Amino acid sequence: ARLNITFSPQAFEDYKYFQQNNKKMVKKINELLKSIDRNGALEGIGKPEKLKSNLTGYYSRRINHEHRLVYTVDDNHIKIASCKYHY
Amino acid sequence: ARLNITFSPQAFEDYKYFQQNNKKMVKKINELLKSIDRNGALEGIGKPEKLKSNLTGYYSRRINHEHRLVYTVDDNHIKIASCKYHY
Amino acid sequence: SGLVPRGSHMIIKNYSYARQNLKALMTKVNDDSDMVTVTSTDDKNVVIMSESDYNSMMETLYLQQNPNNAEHLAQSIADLERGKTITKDIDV
Amino acid sequence: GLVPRGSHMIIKNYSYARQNLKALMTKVNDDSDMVTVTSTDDKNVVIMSESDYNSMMETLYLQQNPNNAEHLAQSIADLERGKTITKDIDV
Repeated sequence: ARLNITFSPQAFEDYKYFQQNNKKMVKKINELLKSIDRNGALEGIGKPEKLKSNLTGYYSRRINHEHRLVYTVDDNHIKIASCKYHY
Repeated sequence: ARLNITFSPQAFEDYKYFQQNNKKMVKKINELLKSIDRNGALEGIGKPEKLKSNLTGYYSRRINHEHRLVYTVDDNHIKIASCKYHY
Repeated sequence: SGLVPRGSHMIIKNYSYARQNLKALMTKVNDDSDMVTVTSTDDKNVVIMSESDYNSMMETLYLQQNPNNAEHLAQSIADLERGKTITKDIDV
Repeated sequence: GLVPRGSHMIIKNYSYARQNLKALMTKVNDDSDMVTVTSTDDKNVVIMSESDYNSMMETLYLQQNPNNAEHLAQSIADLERGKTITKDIDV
């Protein structure tokens, strides 16, 4: 199922990293993106939540206990700000 | 009058800045410090609050709507982490 | 003058009112993104917010508390707003 | 769910909370715990002490600007390491 996704530069680098080095995580991310597409930004797996403060307008879903998918939806198009916690 | 205070490097630079350029602010900070000395870390003017997350162990008091006195108390000695909001 | 998230309004009620009207207050904080400070004679007060707003606050805190992650998010959201982006078909 | 360090989340349903509201207000103030009150229709709420609410919003305010957050982190690291300035000041 082709899904057109817009990445931030840093989110893409992390997605590419997961693609090569952590398959269970790219699988989970892809599942969250599918759920966002079918169900909308606030429904489905990953415990969707609205973000506040300067993250207003974005949402987070749990990739795992540590990593979050931070995204928004614009004209039915998914945009990813982050898919990995940066330290 | 005399009150021995431990500053962080950056908190001190900001305190010295206020000294030359904003005596309204140094007066407020000094009053907050006197209140901490007399009343303890959680009592007195400035709406004292305990901080959480990585600021655990420190407190905030309001210098004005914008700036916070971020501090802690160790064996009855006041330590200042910040007295000006950094952008 | 307490702090309140954008788009939220703090309401103040006393304990007797709140206990009589608890269900209505639970509806109010959920429907309108408002919060209720319930007062007590002995100032041992509480704040009532929707579970969703609670989770939002803790999720926001979690993401922002590491300055490096906060900067990664701020930069990335700025990139997306300016079209400095990468668009890719991914098979899902 | 996420919980501030040193806090514990308690789950109660609505009938219970409205009967025991004063006891729960004491509990969250005394022990820095928090209570999720559940609703038959999932329109739930979280009850916390006013102090813990103010603490969370104050923490948010201070941390929300990455530059202020780094200024606080570095300064608290400086203070813990003795990397400090000690001055007598008059009030």
